[PDB]
Amino acid sequence: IMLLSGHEGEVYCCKFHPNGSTLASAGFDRLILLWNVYGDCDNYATLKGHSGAVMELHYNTDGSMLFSASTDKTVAVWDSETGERVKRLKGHTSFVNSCYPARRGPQLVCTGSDDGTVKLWDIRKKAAIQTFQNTYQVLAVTFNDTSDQIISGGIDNDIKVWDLRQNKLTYTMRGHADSVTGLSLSSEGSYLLSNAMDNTVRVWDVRPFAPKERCVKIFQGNVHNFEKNLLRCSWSPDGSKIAAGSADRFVYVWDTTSRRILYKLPGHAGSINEVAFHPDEPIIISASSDKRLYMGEIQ
Amino acid sequence: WIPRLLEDFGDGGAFPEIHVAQYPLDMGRKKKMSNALAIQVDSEGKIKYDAIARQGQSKDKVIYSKYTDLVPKEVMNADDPDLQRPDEEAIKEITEKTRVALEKSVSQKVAAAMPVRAADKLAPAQYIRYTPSQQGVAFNSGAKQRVIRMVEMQKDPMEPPRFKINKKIPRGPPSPPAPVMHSPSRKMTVKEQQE
Amino acid sequence: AKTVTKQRVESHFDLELRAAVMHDILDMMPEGIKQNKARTILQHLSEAWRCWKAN
Amino acid sequence: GAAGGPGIGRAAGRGIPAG
Amino acid sequence: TMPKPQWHPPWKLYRVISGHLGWVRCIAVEPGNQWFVTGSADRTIKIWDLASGKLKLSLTGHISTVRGVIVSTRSPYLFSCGEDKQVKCWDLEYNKVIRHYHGHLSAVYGLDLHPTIDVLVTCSRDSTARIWDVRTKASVHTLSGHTNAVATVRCQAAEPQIITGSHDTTIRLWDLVAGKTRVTLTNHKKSVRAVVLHPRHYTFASGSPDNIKQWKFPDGSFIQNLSGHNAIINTLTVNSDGVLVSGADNGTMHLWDWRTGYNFQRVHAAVQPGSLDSESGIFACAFDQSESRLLTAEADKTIKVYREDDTATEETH
Amino acid sequence: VHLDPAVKEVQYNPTYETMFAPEFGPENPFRTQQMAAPRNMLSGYAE
Amino acid sequence: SWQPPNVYLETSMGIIVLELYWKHAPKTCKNFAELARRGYYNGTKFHRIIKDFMIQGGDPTGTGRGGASIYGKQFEDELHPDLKFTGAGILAMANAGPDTNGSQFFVTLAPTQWLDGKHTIFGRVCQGIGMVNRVGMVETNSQDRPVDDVKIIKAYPSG
Amino acid sequence: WEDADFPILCQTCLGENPYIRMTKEKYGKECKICARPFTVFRWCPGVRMRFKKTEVCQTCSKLKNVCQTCLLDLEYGLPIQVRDAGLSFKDDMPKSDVNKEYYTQNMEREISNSDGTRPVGMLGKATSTSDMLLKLARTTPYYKRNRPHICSFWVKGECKRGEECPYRHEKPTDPDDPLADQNIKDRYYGINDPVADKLLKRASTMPRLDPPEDKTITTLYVGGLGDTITETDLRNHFYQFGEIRTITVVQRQQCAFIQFATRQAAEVAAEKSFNKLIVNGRRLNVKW
Amino acid sequence: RKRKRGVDYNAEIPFEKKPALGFYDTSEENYQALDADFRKLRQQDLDGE
Amino acid sequence: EEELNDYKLRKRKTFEDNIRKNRTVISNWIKYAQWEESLKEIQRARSIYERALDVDYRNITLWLKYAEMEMKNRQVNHARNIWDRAITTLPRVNQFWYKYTYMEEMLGNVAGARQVFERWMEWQPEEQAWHSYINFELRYKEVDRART
Repeated sequence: IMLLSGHEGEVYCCKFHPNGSTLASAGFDRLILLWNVYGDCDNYATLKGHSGAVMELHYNTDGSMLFSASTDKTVAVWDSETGERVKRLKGHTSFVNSCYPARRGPQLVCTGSDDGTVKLWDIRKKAAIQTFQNTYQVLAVTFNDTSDQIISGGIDNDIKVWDLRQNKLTYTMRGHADSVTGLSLSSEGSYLLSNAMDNTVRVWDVRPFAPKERCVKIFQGNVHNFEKNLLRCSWSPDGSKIAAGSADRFVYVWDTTSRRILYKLPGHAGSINEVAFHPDEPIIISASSDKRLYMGEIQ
Repeated sequence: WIPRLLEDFGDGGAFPEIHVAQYPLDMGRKKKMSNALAIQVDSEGKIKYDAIARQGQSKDKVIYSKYTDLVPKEVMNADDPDLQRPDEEAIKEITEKTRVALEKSVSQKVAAAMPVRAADKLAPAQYIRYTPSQQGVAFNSGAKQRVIRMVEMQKDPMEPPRFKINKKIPRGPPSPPAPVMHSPSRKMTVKEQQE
Repeated sequence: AKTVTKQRVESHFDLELRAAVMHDILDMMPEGIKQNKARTILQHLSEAWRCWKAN
Repeated sequence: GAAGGPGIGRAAGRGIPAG
Repeated sequence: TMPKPQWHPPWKLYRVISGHLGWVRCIAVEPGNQWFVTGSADRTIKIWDLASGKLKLSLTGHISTVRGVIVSTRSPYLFSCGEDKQVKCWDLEYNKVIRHYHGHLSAVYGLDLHPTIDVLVTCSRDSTARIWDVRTKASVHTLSGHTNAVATVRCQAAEPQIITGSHDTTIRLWDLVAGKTRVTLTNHKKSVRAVVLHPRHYTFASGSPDNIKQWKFPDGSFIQNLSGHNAIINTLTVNSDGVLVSGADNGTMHLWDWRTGYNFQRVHAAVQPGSLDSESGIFACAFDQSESRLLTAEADKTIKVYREDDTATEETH
Repeated sequence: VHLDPAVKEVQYNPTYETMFAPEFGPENPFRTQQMAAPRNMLSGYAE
Repeated sequence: SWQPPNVYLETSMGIIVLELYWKHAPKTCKNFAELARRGYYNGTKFHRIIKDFMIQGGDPTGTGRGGASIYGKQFEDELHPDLKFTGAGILAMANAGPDTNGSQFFVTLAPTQWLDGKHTIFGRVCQGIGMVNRVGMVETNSQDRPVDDVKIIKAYPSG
Repeated sequence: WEDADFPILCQTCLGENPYIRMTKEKYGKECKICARPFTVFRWCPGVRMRFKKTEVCQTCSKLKNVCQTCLLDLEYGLPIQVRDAGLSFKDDMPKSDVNKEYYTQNMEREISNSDGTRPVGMLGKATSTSDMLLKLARTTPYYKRNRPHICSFWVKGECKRGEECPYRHEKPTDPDDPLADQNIKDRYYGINDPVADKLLKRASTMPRLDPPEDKTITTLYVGGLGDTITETDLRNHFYQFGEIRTITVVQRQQCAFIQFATRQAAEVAAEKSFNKLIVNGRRLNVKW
Repeated sequence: RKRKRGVDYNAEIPFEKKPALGFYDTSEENYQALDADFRKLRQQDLDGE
Repeated sequence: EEELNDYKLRKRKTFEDNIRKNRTVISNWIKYAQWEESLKEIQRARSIYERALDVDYRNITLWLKYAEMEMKNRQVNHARNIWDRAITTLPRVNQFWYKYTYMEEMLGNVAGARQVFERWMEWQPEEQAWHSYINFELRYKEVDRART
């Protein structure tokens, strides 16, 4: 078990690097702190370029590029080796809640904001290529696996899937009762994990050939409290386990097959915003509003 | 058959199939307010009379009261691994524990030396979550828990010491007396007593 | 804890002498002795000192 | 590159709360 | 004889140093083995050269008897305590008292430095032991709970960190963090004046006029009763080779094997010429860092220095 | 199952089943409302 | 599926012998005898001792959360209309709820009335009842844990 | 000096709103009993109320087992005098100041060396529950306790500051009422507490077991059984009391007559068999 | 009265260190109060001859 | 009652002042306790002895005076607790063992007396102690036990 203090404020997001050897953490302090996973878990960055809260972190699939969506209306792209802010996408009129970069090349990025716009990008160009206008605020976006689709969840409860080729809404999924704070797509690309404020975590069949009712599995046991934070969700790399942020200070991991809890680990003092799995070894980190990151082995 | 006397029990034990209230060896009867501490007996040893000796002591306090503690234990070999001095790395560890404990107490002493060099600075406004024990539907207006904001109030730099400190008080009695583990009083003689 | 500055010196030393002798007479006696006559031994010391000054 | 920051890692236990 | 003792060479006097004008109450060896302090009832502290025996330097500042002297192993300091109620730090770079630690109500009989946390602990006749921070000169704890004069204190890094014997015949093992007694050992009939910790084996010995007893840390378990030296013993010191030295107020000095308790030699040294036959007495004895010289501080105002008989063994049994 | 109820500062990561499963046995009647609630200090649990 | 006589406990304090009713709860009795036979209690202790109430005993984890069975972690209850929690020295199967019984028994020290609502009796103590009271006089704490070890050494499904 | 991080407070003092702002002042005032300085916590219990503060230190609070402000008991909310007298308990704590100081250090020594988070030394003398206390104890808050003080200028008849006035504009309690003359000390020690006396007299008038003077009848009557209770249910409950052999039921009355081997068992039986007696959701009336 | 010390020894047992208590119950047994007899007792009788 | 309380106050103050000045003089405590004993104020006398033990628990004569006072007033269980504490703290004080057995012997508790004797023999006391135990059986003709 390892404890990683040193954020002055709430930790909203944390991600392992795809090679497993290094870790990124960021939150309300606006700084992005890069940690070694092994050894003394020492720090060796301060990334300083933002002016507002860092809402989400994502690496690209090779790990050279770190993407940070911020409430400052900008998306920063960092070089992981040098720590230089490579680019500033500044196209959004309101807070940027989320981002996610494409699995396959080229280096596309998509974004969701409280202005109700879902904007696609290309890192080569300074402007948005395409904007889908949602009627209400968007809290989390991810691509699909094929990099052709944006999936967005918002405060309008429904899950909306766009197609970049037709520029049109293509299918919608209904069942969640409240704001979709978090979306995450499995490494195989078949399934999506969703967290919503209705105290349910669900798995949906994202594949083209799903049944008409796409909700395959329902998980329970997390809590959303009065702080209404954007509690995120993540998959294990093998797809056997799922984790969800919960505001009741307990760190939840479910077995996807048996639908049981497997770990419900105490020790945080605040709302847990994101939980992430290490890619190779069974190490789990959980980021909480108590200004601490907890890292520990599971079996 | 219904047991009525103490004799009927014989070997003892109550009979659950017989619907009459049974009290073998007067157990289960409502006892009077007896101030006697329990005559407690160890695992397979003698009756723990040491329970009087550890009246005000704790349970982890190590006190000697058995004659077996006076008998010399033969060690024979000096280089027995049980007598090896415990550690080196733990000594660095224990020192670290000890120094944090002492330097903090040092600092509280040292804080007296310069009282007015500056105002203290204080804003650790912390939240604590509280479960009131005496739960009820009405008491909290509904909730099981209540959440409380703590703020340390700003001490006026110019206010003098409010209270009398010098007032001496009668000192409390010590810790409970240790048993005296001496050898038997060796016979004094009249002839030496006179010289 | 008021100090042995200057005027206190001789009265202090004569306390420490007699306090030391008290320890020795407790230890030197056999353990069955009548637990008294400590004060009697001290008065012999005070007499031996006076005889030494007077030669 | 970007400077080494204030964070330190250390070994810790968790400790379950009552209830 | 059930155990077989390791043979140890007998010791012999070779150097009677002289030059104090009162009882030499303390002795301590410098960590680099160049010199050694004594303190005396002539109210002085004399730096003596350990090799040549030349008097290096005489120090002056006390008002009465010097009872304990110790050389700091980490810092260039020379802490000394007396019946003055005064405990002083002599900065040897200047030979001047820089900090003196008031606070005791009465005479200070002995002092010891904790080896790793730079902290001074002192015994007093007022039934208390105080713990001093060197740097800040502040009273950390006041260890109270003895009923009579506290005679000897020793410090170690491992728990129990402070051991005190006293004149009430009890020995208290203290928790340095709490400041409260852990074990009260009452097995002596008469005043514990000396306690010594063995350097390698996690065991300690305590001396009182009835018998010397070897005890096992941390809980103070009784191990062995070492009988035979029946005088008021003042100091105990142990060599890492398992040589135990018991020096008494009647000047008898016995050499003992730590493992077996075998009395292999009794040494009754002779008095300085003008002195008086009852004045013979030992108040302090200490091994040097080499562990091959024995420096004993005597009551006839002398320092006797002993070394080992290099000859092959006849004496063994 | 394998985890004590009288426990603090657990050094490893216990599974859900090995930490949240019931304490067995009947409750005693000799404990009032204040005594049975999981208090850390005289009136309640402060965290 | 054989029916041994009286079960010998051999505690740290002494011997206690339990009688078991094959008439009324044979399944618990087979379970209790088998665990005594294989040696499942050899080293388990009386972890929860409440004064003038009961002595919960028998767990290889020593927690009061552990135990399994010969059927596996659970089996049904045998709430018989004859056996009533009446006086000291009744032997009974400790519960965690409806139809969930592991390998924890408890010997009772006083008449209790709310107990037989939700617990299965199968047994009563019959040899050296005073030794139970000596176990009853064992030092407790806030969680009613003994300071020393009051453990069962061996157990025999004799006869 | 007592330095604590959280005040021991009952729910009625603590307030109706579960989000509380309070200020922590180290050594702000002396304890109203033991005169030792303590950490003062001060908070607004609700929309309109006194903005309360802790009056006694936790040490004094632990010994009695009372809230630091109202000094009503953490288990029941009754006053100290009622709780101890109901258990026939008495406090040996000295009344004179010098001896109280001596006692204070002793308890300081005890709490520092023991676990100290516990009443159990003083509670251990009388752990038993009593039907008297459970009947009297408040099931619900008494927020009216919290209401603002009376405006003294308004009682004088020239209330300047007008309708802004946060203090109450209503008649004070008449000075001839014995309930006005209360003292914190007298409430703490539990001597001549008028609020206690009012409770105890009232509680004494509650109904009780009068019939036992019929010293050779041993049959109990129970009424209100309905048709929805069996013999076996009744027989089980009576069996906990003692030895029995008669059961007879009169269906027109819906009453049973049940006879004990001794009157003593029957009288012991009757102790429970009052308004506490409920079977199958029916509450039953007991007679001889 | 203008004193900080004195009259306290008349109100109660001044420094009531309780007897230690164990293995025999002795909350039960208690003692006969002092026979007053204030028609023969004298100041010399309390101190004794 | 006022003159009685003033006599009590004057005497107690003189005892407490003497005790404050001469704490190690144990004979002052005995005089105060015996004066309360003369007044039959046993509850005050009890507290004086216990406080006196806190200053010098090793004083043999202090334990005796405390135990004697309880025996006289028929408070047998209080005296038992005093003896039982005494043998645990001061096992070598032979006099306590003899006196304790002597209580049980006068009470005819021949069984209870043995328990005190048996617990004494655990410490391996001096020869004369054994002979007292031997003679105990010999007084009651238990030849075969005396042998053992």
